[PDB]
Amino acid sequence: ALQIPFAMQMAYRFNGIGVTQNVLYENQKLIANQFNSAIGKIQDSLSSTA
Amino acid sequence: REGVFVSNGTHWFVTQRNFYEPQIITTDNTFVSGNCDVVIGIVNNTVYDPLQPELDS
Amino acid sequence: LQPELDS
Ligand SMILES: *[C@@H]1O[C@H](CO)[C@@H](O)[C@H](O)[C@H]1NC(C)=O
Ligand SMILES: *[C@@H]1O[C@H](CO)[C@@H](O)[C@H](O)[C@H]1NC(C)=O
Repeated sequence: ALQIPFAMQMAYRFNGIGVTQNVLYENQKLIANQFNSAIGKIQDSLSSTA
Repeated sequence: REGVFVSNGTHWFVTQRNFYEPQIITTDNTFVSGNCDVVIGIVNNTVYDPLQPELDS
Repeated sequence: LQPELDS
């Protein structure tokens, strides 16, 4: 296992889908809010819908 | 443009991820996007330009 | 190169 800063890991996930990594760093706060909100919706889905 | 910016503290370099191969940081192995304010954790170092000494010659 | 080629 090689440690890497998590934002840079997401940058290389983005290059893995042809989105140029500057698109991540120019939007990082927005992406973090979307990701945190999306995980939140899973808890409501599982809590409501057994 | 490919790989990672890395430093031994005394210098800055770029390499591909899967094997250490330090190269100087340049207008050829980098691309610009916008002003510095937006990027979290950005740093200051002189990006070299291979054309410059040739315009000086 | 076009704007740089003043040299
Ligand atoms: C990085 O983490 C250190 C503590 O480990 C902290 O002092 C510093 O402000 C952090 N910088 C960024 C850009 O997160
Ligand atoms: C980077 O350089 C600029 C201009 O010299 C300076 O304003 C800025 O404070 C520097 N960055 C840091 C982290 O100090």
